[PDB]
Amino acid sequence: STGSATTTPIDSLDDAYITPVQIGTPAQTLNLDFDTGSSDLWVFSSETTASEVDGQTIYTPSKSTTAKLLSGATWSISYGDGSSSSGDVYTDTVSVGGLTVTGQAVESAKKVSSSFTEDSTIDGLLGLAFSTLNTVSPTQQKTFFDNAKASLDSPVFTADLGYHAPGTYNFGFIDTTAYTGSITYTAVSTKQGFWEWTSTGYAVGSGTFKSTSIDGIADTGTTLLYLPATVVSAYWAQVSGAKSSSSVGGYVFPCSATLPSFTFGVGSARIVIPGDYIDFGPISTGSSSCFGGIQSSAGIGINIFGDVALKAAFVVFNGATTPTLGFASK
Repeated sequence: STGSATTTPIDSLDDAYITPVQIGTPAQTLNLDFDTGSSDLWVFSSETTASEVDGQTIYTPSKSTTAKLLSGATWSISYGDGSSSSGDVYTDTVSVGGLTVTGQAVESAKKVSSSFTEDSTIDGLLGLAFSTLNTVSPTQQKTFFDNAKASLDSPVFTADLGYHAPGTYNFGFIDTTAYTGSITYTAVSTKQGFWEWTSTGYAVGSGTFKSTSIDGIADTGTTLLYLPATVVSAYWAQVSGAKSSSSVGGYVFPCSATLPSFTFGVGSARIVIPGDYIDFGPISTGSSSCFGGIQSSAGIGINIFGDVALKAAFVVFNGATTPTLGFASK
């Protein structure tokens, strides 16, 4: 089997991407944030504290003839950006782009933190990291991908995120028309539950490539590119007027600037992030100070190849017995 679904930016800055997902019988379609940095499939639901729902589409398990409450199971998750959610668990039928899993754990939110409430466009998350990170207790549950894997033509899914445009998540096959040149594969550590890999270095604009190992995770659920302070300093040094602002919470730059590109290494291959991808617009409405899309990972504790990086590539998440990551230009 295979599946193929279109993923769409939630706003004009590509702050996140939503992908339609069918849950239950008859189908209830929710727009979920596919997140290769976590492993819970959770949804706004009929059980969510009413004051914490503001425009989201909810899953109502009582209206699904295939929904079954998973007795005694609960979940609770906290994300790197400080957001959180919790609730109970059903199993139900879940389909993505034509690909169907029966008995998928669907984590129904009773509580969500303010940032989820405030984002009416995201109805929940669909985790695609490794199932070892799944928070369901007392019996940990598997991800959609994990459940689908054995049925797939090939045990892979791919992320093809667009810049200010729709893109695609494919399951079970590699669309050879979706990228240019070849796919370079690179080793993955699953030790922390992430799609963790080591970049071979970077360049800023037309500058020479610096060979240096940068360990980080491929994380579709993180907006920005978080890299070591040395790297980030070298990037923003090429932007006139750029500075790190503690009050704003990262590097800012004059909105009139033309940003240089940023290149990262995948083995001997190179992925080029155009400068425009690194512009996240005015820090506040009407400001001529703009927020940078490359930020320091110091005090995150891990480097994160988020959407800013991944949307410059066609990315293969290879779930073979020994997982690997593939990157191609496009």
